[PDB]
Amino acid sequence: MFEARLVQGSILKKVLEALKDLINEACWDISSSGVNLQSMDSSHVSLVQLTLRSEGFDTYRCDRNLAMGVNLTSMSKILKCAGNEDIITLRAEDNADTLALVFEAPNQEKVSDYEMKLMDLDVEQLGIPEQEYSCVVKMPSGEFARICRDLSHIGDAVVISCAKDGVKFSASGELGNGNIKLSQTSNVDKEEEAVTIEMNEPVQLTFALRYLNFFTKATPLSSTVTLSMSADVPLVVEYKIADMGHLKYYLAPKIEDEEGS
Amino acid sequence: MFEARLVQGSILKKVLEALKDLINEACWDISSSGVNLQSMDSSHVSLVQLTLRSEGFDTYRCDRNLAMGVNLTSMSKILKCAGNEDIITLRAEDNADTLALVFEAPNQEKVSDYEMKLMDLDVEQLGIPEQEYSCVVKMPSGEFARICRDLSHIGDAVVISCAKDGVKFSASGELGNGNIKLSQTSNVDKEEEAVTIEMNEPVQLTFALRYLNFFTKATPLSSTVTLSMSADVPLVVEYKIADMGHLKYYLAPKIEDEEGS
Amino acid sequence: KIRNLPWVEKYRPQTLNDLISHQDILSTIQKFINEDRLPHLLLYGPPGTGKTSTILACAKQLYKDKEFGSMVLELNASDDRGIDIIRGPILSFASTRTIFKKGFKLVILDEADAMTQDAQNALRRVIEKFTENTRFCLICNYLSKIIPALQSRCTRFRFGPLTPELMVPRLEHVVEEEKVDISEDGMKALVTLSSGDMRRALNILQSTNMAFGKVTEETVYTCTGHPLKSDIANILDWMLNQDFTTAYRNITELKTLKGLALHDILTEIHLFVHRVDFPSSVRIHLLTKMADIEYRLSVGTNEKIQLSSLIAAFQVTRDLIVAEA
Amino acid sequence: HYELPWVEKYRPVKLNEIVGNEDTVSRLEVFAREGNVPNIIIAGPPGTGKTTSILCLARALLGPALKDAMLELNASNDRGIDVVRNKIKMFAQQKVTLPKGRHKIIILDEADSMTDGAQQALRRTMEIYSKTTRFALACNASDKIIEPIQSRCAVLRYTKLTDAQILTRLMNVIEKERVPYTDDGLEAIIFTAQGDMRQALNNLQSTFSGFGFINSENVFKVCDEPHPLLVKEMIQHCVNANIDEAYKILAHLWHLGYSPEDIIGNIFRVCKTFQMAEYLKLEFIKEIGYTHMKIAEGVNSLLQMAGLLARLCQKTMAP
Amino acid sequence: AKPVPWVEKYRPKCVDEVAFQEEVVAVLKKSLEGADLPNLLFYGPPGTGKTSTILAAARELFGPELFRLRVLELNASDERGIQVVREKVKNFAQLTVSGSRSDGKPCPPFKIVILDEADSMTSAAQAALRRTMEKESKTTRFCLICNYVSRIIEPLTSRCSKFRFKPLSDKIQQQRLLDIAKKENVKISDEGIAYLVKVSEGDLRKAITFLQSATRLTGGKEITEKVITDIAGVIPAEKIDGVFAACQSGSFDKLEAVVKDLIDEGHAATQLVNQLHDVVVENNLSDKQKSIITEKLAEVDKCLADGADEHLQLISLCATVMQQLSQNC
Amino acid sequence: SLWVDKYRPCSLGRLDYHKEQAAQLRNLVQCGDFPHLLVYGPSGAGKKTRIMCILRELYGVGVEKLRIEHQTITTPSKKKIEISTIASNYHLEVNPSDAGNSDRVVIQEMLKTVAQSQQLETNSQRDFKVVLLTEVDKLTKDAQHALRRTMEKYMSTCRLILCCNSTSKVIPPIRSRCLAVRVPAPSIEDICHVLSTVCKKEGLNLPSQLAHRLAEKSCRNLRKALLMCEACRVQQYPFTADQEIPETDWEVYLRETANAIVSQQTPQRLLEVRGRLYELLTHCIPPEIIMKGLLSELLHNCDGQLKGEVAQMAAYYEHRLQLGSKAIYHLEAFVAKFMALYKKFMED
DNA sequence: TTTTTTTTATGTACTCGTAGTGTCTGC
DNA sequence: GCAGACACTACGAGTACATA
Ligand SMILES: Nc1ncnc2c1ncn2[C@@H]1O[C@H](COP(=O)(O)OP(=O)(O)OP(O)(O)=S)[C@@H](O)[C@H]1O
Ligand SMILES: Nc1ncnc2c1ncn2[C@@H]1O[C@H](COP(=O)(O)OP(=O)(O)OP(O)(O)=S)[C@@H](O)[C@H]1O
Ligand SMILES: Nc1ncnc2c1ncn2[C@@H]1O[C@H](COP(=O)(O)OP(=O)(O)OP(O)(O)=S)[C@@H](O)[C@H]1O
Ligand SMILES: Nc1ncnc2c1ncn2[C@@H]1O[C@H](COP(=O)(O)OP(=O)(O)O)[C@@H](O)[C@H]1O
Ligand SMILES: [Mg+2]
Ligand SMILES: [Mg+2]
Ligand SMILES: [Mg+2]
Repeated sequence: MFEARLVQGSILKKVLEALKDLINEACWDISSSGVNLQSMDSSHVSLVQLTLRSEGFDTYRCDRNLAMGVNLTSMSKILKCAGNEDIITLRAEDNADTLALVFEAPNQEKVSDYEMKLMDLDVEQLGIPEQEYSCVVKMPSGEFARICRDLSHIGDAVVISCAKDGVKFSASGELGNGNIKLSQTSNVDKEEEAVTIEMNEPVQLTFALRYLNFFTKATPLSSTVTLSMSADVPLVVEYKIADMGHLKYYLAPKIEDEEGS
Repeated sequence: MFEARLVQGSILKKVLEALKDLINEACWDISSSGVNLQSMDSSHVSLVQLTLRSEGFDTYRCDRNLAMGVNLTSMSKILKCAGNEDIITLRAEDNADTLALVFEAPNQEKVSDYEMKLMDLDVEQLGIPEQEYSCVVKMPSGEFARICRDLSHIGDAVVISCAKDGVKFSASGELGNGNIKLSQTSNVDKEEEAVTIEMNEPVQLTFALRYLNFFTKATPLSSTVTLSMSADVPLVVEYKIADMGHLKYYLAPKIEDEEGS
Repeated sequence: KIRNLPWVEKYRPQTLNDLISHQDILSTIQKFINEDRLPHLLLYGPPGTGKTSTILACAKQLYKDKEFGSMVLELNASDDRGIDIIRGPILSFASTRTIFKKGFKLVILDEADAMTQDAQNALRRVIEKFTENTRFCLICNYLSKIIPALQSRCTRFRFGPLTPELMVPRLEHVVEEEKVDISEDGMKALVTLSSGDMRRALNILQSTNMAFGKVTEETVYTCTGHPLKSDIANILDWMLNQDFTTAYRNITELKTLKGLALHDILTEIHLFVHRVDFPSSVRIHLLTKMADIEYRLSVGTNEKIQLSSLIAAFQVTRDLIVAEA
Repeated sequence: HYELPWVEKYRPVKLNEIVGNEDTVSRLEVFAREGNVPNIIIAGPPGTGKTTSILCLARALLGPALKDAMLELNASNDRGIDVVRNKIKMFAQQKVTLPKGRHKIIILDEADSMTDGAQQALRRTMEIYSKTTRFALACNASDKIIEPIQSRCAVLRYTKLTDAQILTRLMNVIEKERVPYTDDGLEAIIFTAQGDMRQALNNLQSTFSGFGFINSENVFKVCDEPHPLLVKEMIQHCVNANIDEAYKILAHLWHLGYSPEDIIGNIFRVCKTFQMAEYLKLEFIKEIGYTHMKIAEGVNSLLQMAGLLARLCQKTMAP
Repeated sequence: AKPVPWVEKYRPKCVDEVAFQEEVVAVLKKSLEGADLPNLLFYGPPGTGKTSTILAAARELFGPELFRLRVLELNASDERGIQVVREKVKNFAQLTVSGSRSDGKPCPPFKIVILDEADSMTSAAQAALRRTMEKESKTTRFCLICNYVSRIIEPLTSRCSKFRFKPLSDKIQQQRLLDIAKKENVKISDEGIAYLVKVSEGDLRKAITFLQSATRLTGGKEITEKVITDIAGVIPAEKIDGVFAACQSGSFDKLEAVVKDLIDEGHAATQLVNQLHDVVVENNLSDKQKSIITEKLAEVDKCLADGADEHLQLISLCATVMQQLSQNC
Repeated sequence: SLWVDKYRPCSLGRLDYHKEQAAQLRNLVQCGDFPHLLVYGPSGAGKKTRIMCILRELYGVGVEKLRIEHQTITTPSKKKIEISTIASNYHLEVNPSDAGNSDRVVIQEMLKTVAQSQQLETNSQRDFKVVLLTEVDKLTKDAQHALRRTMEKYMSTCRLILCCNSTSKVIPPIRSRCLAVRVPAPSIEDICHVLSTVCKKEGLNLPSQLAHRLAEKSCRNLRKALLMCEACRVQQYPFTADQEIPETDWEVYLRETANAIVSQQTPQRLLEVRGRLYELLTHCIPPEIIMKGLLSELLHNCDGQLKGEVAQMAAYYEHRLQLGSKAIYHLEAFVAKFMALYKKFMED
């Protein structure tokens, strides 16, 4: 028996819109610690992890380690019918083949139950190494979304550089290069605007733009964002979503050109 | 080395929003006197002559003379995400292609370096005659924009006349005619709203309303515009920017044939 | 000064006196310019004959450098020339007068066969209505892709292929301007392989001079890869004089040794069979078979099998020709 | 001032200066003198005088009220579905004071370019306001105009101009311009005109400007002989399976610089109206289309056109 | 330490490593010195080195730091419409030539637009390139690469200097393959390398692929002719003799049996056409029989190039050669 | 699970036939610098099994854990097309012909995004990813011309195993870029050995006569042989040597269509045969297989001096069918030409 | 005296519906 | 001074067709 209750309905209504055009399905792993989602995209470029602990739910019942697989083309239409500040309960039986979402109508007069068929998918955990990254930085969330949106009008792919000075975004296209930098934003009143550096070894890697925009579609879930990079490890984009848990994004770099001699 | 510095970003935004649907590409002619831009439209009917003085910039250095041909849609996309109260640095090297626009975010924290690639157009220099005109009219720019917008609802080509009395506008359209004649409006408390007549010989010429409506978009640059008209030389719309420079619009008359009867 | 330019662009006939061939047409257009009676022109012909150079020389003769941007509106297939462009910039350029100095304006529509027929139908009353103010010049390679209403409104000049007799002095001027050592057989090979096209003549001349340093018949036919006349005569003699296996071995050895292609061999053999006095039933069969072989070479087909079929097309007709007697 | 070319300088201003189609032009003269003209659609070849006849009729009917009682629309105008609804109907509703027997005239020149929906919207404004406005349409392809519009108008069809009709106008222009000539040069101008007065005036102007005298050599130095009369001899040779003369004509057309597409278009246009057996004509047309597919693919050489000629000669001797 | 296949590992980095294409290599070597580079049109069979020559020439002209600023490479793997030619190619060609080589080598004052596999572009998109090539020739160069030059329109053919890449001769291909095998510590017999350059038929990419795969299959020992015949897809001579005996017998059932036996053995129909053509032209048949049979072989090869079914085409060719071999009996 | 999927071998050492080719394929993919592969042969020869064996040799046992991923691609006409994809954590499997003539839009946009991106985990996954393009002979030539520079540029980090039936439909630029691996059909003895092994693993006893008849009726298709053997046990467990083997319905319908062609030669019979051919084309039978079955049944009714002309006509109209777009025109043209020829032969 | 439906692959043109958005009115 | 309402153009989207 899986029976969970949310404290805010805006968490799903901000976390499923980033996964609407990014991943084709949502696979939830049920455990006593919490719910874990690890989904790789169809092009094998992006990897989405979402760990919501059991301490953040209003209530949480889990007896067996179960895995549920739901689609996105129906859950995205179901989520738009739901409200914003209401409560969402997720229900799943031991032997049934459906997942029930029970919430309140936006008219706030009746309870709405929606059932989704459980897709039996055969996946395996890829396994993140959780190694020491050569660069860790902290950035504002909405500022990072505006940065990723401003490079969309220039080039189809972006270049992320990270020395000890800060984080440099570059966009080289047929129009011309767009280079922006953020450095030393500790002298502000808001704690979420602190652009800080945490590691030493500089890294320069070219990533895609569409997947970064899909990553920045989940910006008002958290206050700050974290970016981790290394010489060959994919880019890690970390959101600390309130108290119930956190989300990780893995984006593979592009193949570098033959600039040798 | 070329390095100009616009003291505020609003004037460049108004200039590049005036020329956006009119000018194909921007030819910045650089000297020690300032920045000159003589460019025709895509239809080869209108002409734009923008002159920015060196004293209007914050810092202006220019070692050797340049002639930078650059695209205008790219510069429009660059200047769209620019503030109205921030300094904007224009940089260019001796033998490079990067024309750099360096400014600040509307959040006023991070820098923004947008490069553009220069074009090779080698267009021949168009000779401004700089002769005397048979009609010179000082009028407010907002009233000129309002009367062009009002005449665009009636017809498509507008017969503008000028004499000792004042400037007169006629639009013989499909609904009918609209004849608006304004004169001697200097008896107000404002100094911008005034109609002054300087020269003698009356002229009647027909022009397209689309190019006049494109010319009226430079209204926030100057509170008072000047109209120069003669029987042979084209129509000149002269905006005198307050402490930066001036802008001249040249529009050729249409070919009109009388009835044989 | 010197520039890094191709020789088809470094040597362009900036004036009308530097073009070589179409002397009556150029004299008529020069008298159009001098009498100020320039009509709407329609320049049509094969590529590389000098139509764009003609209209650019006429535009440079008609207008000065201080006013050239206000009098000439040049549009080609690299630009958008839809019906919104005909109703927009072209109609506004036609219906308005000039800016600086008085004069008639010129709308050049290079590669006018690439225009849509909606744009060509919109062009008709623009050309007819504003004849006194602006002039139109259409340039095309295919006259059938221009509507007959636009062909009526323009006086048409056929810029035919350049004859090799008039083609020689311009090539000699380019040779003397570039310090090129060329023989008479090299010039003959240039004007033979060009086939009424100064572009490919100058391209083959520049390629041969860069590849070998001299321009002779051997160097031109080696840089181009074209077979010589003696090679084609040997191939035809082998196909008409001996059996399948010996002719196949000789033609295969000639193609492997000199690196020949079957397209040029087919072209020269097709030029040869109209010279050889064949019976009409033999000639029809040969033309049909060679057209089939040339059509089969346009896709991913093995060239050895097509060479065997080329030998087969003459080994069929050998007995027929001899038994005709 | 810049002098107009002879096409535009010698455009007729009265209906009696228009040569060719004598009965239709005479009835238009009667209608211009009297009035009460029905709705009219003139179809025909280019350069026949359809626009000239419509404009002369409108000018002679309206007189001094031509500026306010005529609406002229071209293919250079918009004239879409929103212009027939809003501009043409508002002009048809517009009050214009005119003498008796005179109506407003909505000239719709080059009516092939109008879409089907605009012609459908034109029907009821043609039928309702017919006591105050009239319509004068000019076109080349009459099948592009829909059948309700052709039922709502009198469909006048202009035929191609003959040699004497163009010769009279050429004599008028020559006597106006003091052009010296011979009879053979005028015959060559008629030959290059091919029933087109625009091409006749253009070729006469070009020959007189280039050489100053009109004989056959000066005309043929700048102008060109027509294509399908020479293509028809090649098709006649292919009918009799005479491959040598057909290739002689084909190689003469090839060395003149004509592309394979123009040559095969002329071959198809001749074979459409050729005088032979119908089954043999269909075999010829199918072989021409088979060759034209190869021309459009990219293989367009002299050998391909020679193979087409050889296959057309094979079609004769294959019952 | 990733492993890379020998086709990309032995790609020519400079124009001196390009084999057998002496005229175009001489032209590009002169253009490296400072001569006027014209517009280039490379055309020929697959695997002859058309892409490698222009990429090595661009690497030698611009170096590593100017390849991204001076070379615009567009192939059929990306979209090339008429609007891509009107917008992207024209805006690239209208740019100024900026940047200088920091290693002291000379830099040419033009850009290079490499339109590889230009067969797939439409005629309108090719017509939109014409005045772009002619007007902007002071600051950019164009290199069109194709396999069939008839698919490129006559104005673009006239504007470009045409170079035909010949198939590689047996001497040069054998020399290059032996040099590659010497650089890879691979021993190969004379019969093996002779059958390799016979099988590859002027395709050096196919030869390098076969040499690498025969190295990987044997594990590092000597490559013999048996490994080459195993990896080359060569039909054995007993199958060809059985096909000719079945067509000599005049029975259509034996013909269907040998055709089904060849189809069930997975043999390619083009390989059978090549081997049957070699047997026919190296036989003692009469000229008329050889003539019709080779004409049918050419028609069958054309039909197989248009994606017809292999079984029906081979049974039609076998019926034709059966009629030819049974008419004279 | 059927017998076609229950006893399929997993590794290259467990294959029952083409064992020398299995050892050569093991030696080829050991180093990791193996080129692009083009696995070709008749249908049911075992090409897909050997492709999955090569994948299991390259990667771990996680290759067999598969999933369905749907990707939405925008056409140049801006019509969105959804295409399915068999995927794993190490390889990808695309059949672009499911997008029809939009297959090039699969190659130009969906494939390059696979090729331009490196692997997320280079420890579990190798330095390269493998993309299996299934049925590349059904690709249009535009998709094959879009394939080649993606194959050349990203070969070091993205390998391709193309699979087809005939390499004649593959363009020579693609065939020049890849190593062609031929998988012939198993022999009658090999199919008998496989069927005997499957029956003994199932606990059943299979005679040599029934195994030989199944192998002969299968036309050297091991998939169809295993399906026929499973249908034979189902319908009758005691295996008789003369037990009736079931047959597919479209083959019998094609045989009766050819018998109807033979029985009468009249435009009304041509109308009835055209109705039968639409019935066959409606059931998604490919028209080349209709042509092959029509030829294989019509040659059983012709005489000795007509079969070559019938085969040449069948090849000619098959070629015209491939050059065209409406199959019923060329099929009915072949039937009408055969009717005219057969009437001429019977009356004279 | 007899009528239902989406494929062909781009390029262009037309027509209609929708959505940011600048500006005006009002308390 | 800031929320509601007005028309404005840019943009997305569907459909037809392309010959003599
Ligand atoms: N008559 C000529 N006299 C001298 N040089 C010529 C002549 N015709 C062509 N050329 C050369 O060829 C170059 C290109 O000729 P163009 O004027 O472009 O011919 P074109 O008729 O416009 O060919 P198309 O149809 O546009 S491809 C010129 O720059 C000259 O170098
Ligand atoms: N019948 C005619 N009599 C005298 N001049 C004529 C005649 N037809 C044509 N012209 C001349 O040719 C010019 C063009 O005539 P138009 O009436 O514009 O041609 P059109 O009949 O409208 O053919 P299209 O289809 O519009 S190209 C006129 O200005 C005259 O100079
Ligand atoms: N002439 C050559 N000299 C040296 N190596 C060559 C040569 N031709 C081919 N190669 C090798 O084979 C590979 C293929 O060469 P390419 O340049 O791609 O052939 P290609 O002309 O592009 O064939 P297409 O037309 O693109 S299928 C190269 O990367 C080299 O490894
Ligand atoms: N070596 C083998 N041993 C046993 N069964 C096999 C073997 N190879 C193939 N098969 C069976 O034969 C069938 C062949 O199908 P498949 O592997 O898809 O080949 P193809 O792709 O040529 O159709 C498969 O269902 C498989 O189970
Ligand atoms: Mg040109
Ligand atoms: Mg007209
Ligand atoms: Mg290549």
